[PDB]
Amino acid sequence: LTDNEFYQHYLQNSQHMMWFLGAGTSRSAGLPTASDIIWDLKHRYYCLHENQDYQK
Amino acid sequence: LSQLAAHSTIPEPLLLFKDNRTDTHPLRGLSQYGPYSACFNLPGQVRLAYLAPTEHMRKLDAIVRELQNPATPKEATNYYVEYGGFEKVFKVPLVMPQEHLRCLALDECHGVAANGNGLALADKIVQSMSGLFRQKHAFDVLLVYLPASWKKCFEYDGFDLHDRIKAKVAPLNLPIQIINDTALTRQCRANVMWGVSVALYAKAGGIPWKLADWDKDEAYIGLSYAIKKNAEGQEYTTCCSQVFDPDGTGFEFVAYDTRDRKGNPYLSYQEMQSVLSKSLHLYQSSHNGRMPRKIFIHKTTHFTEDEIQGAFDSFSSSTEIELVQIIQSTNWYGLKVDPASYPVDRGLYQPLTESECLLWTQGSVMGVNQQNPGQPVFKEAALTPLPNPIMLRRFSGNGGWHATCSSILALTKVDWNNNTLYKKLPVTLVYSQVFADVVKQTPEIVNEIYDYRFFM
Amino acid sequence: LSQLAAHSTIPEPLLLFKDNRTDTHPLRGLSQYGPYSACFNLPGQVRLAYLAPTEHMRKLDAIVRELQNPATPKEATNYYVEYGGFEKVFKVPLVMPQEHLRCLALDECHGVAANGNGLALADKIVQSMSGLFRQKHAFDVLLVYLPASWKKCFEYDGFDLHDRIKAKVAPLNLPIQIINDTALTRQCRANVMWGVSVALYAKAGGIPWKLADWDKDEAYIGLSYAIKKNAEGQEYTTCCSQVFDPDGTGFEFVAYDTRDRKGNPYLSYQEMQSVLSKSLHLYQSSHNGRMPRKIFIHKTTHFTEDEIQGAFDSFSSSTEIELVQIIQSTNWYGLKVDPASYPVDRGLYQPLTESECLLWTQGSVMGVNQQNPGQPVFKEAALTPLPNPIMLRRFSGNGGWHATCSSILALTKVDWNNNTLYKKLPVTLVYSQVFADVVKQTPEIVNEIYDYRFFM
RNA sequence: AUUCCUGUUAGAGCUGUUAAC
DNA sequence: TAACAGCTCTAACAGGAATA
Ligand SMILES: [Mg+2]
Ligand SMILES: [Mg+2]
Repeated sequence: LTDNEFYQHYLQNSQHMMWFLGAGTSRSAGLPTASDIIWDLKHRYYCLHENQDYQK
Repeated sequence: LSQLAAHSTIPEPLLLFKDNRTDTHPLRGLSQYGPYSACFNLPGQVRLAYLAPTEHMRKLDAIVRELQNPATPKEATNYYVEYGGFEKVFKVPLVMPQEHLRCLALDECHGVAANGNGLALADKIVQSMSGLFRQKHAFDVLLVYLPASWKKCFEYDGFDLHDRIKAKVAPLNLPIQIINDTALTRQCRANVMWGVSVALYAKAGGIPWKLADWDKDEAYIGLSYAIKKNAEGQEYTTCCSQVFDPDGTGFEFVAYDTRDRKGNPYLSYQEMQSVLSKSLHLYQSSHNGRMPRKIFIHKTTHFTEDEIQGAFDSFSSSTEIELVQIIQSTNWYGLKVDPASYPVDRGLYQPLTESECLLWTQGSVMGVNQQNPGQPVFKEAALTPLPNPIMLRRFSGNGGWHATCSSILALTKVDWNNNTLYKKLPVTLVYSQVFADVVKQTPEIVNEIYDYRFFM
Repeated sequence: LSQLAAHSTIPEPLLLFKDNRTDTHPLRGLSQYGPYSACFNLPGQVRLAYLAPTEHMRKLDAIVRELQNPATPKEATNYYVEYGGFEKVFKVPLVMPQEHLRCLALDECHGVAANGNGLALADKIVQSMSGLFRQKHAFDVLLVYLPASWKKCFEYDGFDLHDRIKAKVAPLNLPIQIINDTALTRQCRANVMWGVSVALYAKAGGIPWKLADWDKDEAYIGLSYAIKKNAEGQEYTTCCSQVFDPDGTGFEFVAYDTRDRKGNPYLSYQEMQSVLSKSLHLYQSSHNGRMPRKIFIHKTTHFTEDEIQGAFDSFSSSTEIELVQIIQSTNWYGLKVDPASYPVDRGLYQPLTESECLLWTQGSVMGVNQQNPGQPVFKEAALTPLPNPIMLRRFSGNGGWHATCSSILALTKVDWNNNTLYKKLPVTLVYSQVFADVVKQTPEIVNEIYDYRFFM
């Protein structure tokens, strides 16, 4: 289904429409994504066991 | 009580190639993707010249000619990949030298071969190559050939022929890749061809490979020494090396003397503070002037109390100094059990005590072997059955075995002069040793710092 | 109805110099005090290198000697100041290269130039740099000379040799000061000593001068584009430059292609959000995470609705955004009356409409006249008899024409590459345009960001 | 390309306003 | 999507030097 037909399809009937936003949209809101959270966790843990400066 | 601290196996470091296509195995990555400097087109075409006695001239042509043809390995086939020639593998043409560039060793050298005078032979060879001083732009790498008949002056007490030749030629700024009968004396052609091809490409100015995802803000210093057997006492020649990565894409590798007389290999406060300040200025010059956040120092012997303070007083507070001593001779050795059919994994480091760890720089590596895919490869299986673990003694690092262990493991893979998978020591240590030999042979080098491409 | 809103002349911005002294005349202050960055030792000494054909190297050494010795201004003596000698004025020795720090271009470059192939000529010039690359630590700045015989490849359609060379040597970290026969001829031959000398100091170290009265909490952004004429259509390559004064003393000036193909110079909402994100992330990295409080986005063309929405949504509410558009060609032009002999004082801004203002980046400047002190000076007197103002069409702001106008005026004076007193456009726009030309010539540069000293 | 921007010759890019398709 | 109007920009050249 081409995007334009979907837009017409929605515009045609947007009164009755549930939305199901996943974690992808929050990606732009500036919130760290799943991968960003994973990398923050590794970095947070890696610096503590191996004593390294966090902000360096 | 038979329980030790949990060992951690550092993964095999990756090497950077053309188009930043990473690979652990250097030669295979060179075949598949090509040299690191190919994207910059830095060497362009490679132009090389000869300097040998005419009675062996043809030999040089032959090997150079055979540099331009494919070769299939017969020895160490479990590791070495099929050679494709300089034009194909390095994406760079190999230029046949013209008669103007080609030189002949002056006749009196042969005569002094009978005299057994190493200094005279080296000076005569330099004067033979003096015909190439003016035509420095025409050629990039010189191929000096020393015949087996000169073996009497090859090595003797207090003198090293290759060392003296390179010490004489380095201030003139023209690389040589000395070729002896050995290179044309072995059996596996692909091994020597990989060696000479990589050596020539790196000596021209290109970078065959670089450490993948290497931090540009860390400088890895390495200090080594050499013995000169003086008539009255002993002489210790200490020289340093740096393998930092500048803000650009290429990476640097420069050694220099630590200097008037030393009877012990331990740098005092003044000398160590001076060599580290020179290293700091060297690093600043490349990175526009930015401080190195952390500096790693690999010494073959332990750091003195004054020497540690000398290392500290040379840098600011932001710099993190991890003084490390590398020990090659240890009573420990490891056996891998699951009894593994192959030796203990390379990079497996075992923290023995506070500020003392065992690193297995030597060992089996996964996925590198070509024949029988999916099996470990032991590079030194010829020399011995086991891999001997080196030992790190920490002196200054605040914390973390991973930083030093991974840094050293990755550093043992960027020796272009080496045509095998890795080394026993980081390139800092081996190049500091090589330059220590060079300086010990020739005292009139202490003033200037030199790149790795000259002495490799 | 002929009485417009009262204007106010923003005074000449002060420039931070040696020992934090301020002087609105750049060259006079440099002679009197010295470079701002000379307070610390970022450049230890300006070591140079030469790359030219063997025939024209004498021009390079002659011009270097001319830089060494003082010179007197012959043309435009109204503004220029007598050269005091590089060592005296920049307080740093200028080191002439030795034999090995002085390379020779391949003779194949002449053949390529005769063939009229710009790409291969640039590649050959870059490949000639290997002799210096073996000694990259030795020198700081490389003076590449191009003989007039290569004019056929200097500039033609779909190509520019200067941009290609800059983009090829930018990832190799070596600054390059290209010299055309223009430093040979060039009668006011103390011009050369200041333009070339200030460029050499900036490329070896940095910050010849810094703008004073600069809030550390403002990051200034300038977007500019260029056109690559495709066979079928066109490609609009737009890139963004950023200036800011960080917590450290080193004022920062970077650029980075925001970008695949674009058909119009108006960035899409996703592209602006990504470019703006990269910008404030760079600021945060240079400000230990502190959020910028004022953001100025100067664009040569009007912001669409998408661009303004992207600006609004990329930042938080605490950081007010000053979206301003700069119009170069305008119908309006003014004449000062008390009628004055010299045109209107530089920096006068005249609010025409609630969103559109005239800014006189060109005009008479007070207090920088060498002869007959007190007389006004018009920088573009030779080019134009009257100053053509620019139009600032504010697309987003809370209040205050003075806040943006003074920032633009101060940003028009920190172009170290500019020999003259000021620039018609802020340094953000000019550097974004220069980098846009570079990226248009070499599309494979979008990965990295670069400091000003590489491309100025 | 030490610089500066003054003009010339062209084309695009946006807006529009119509006619459509 | 095809013209047409304006506003503004860059892309190639050429080009002379700070109130005389
Ligand atoms: Mg070798
Ligand atoms: Mg320049």
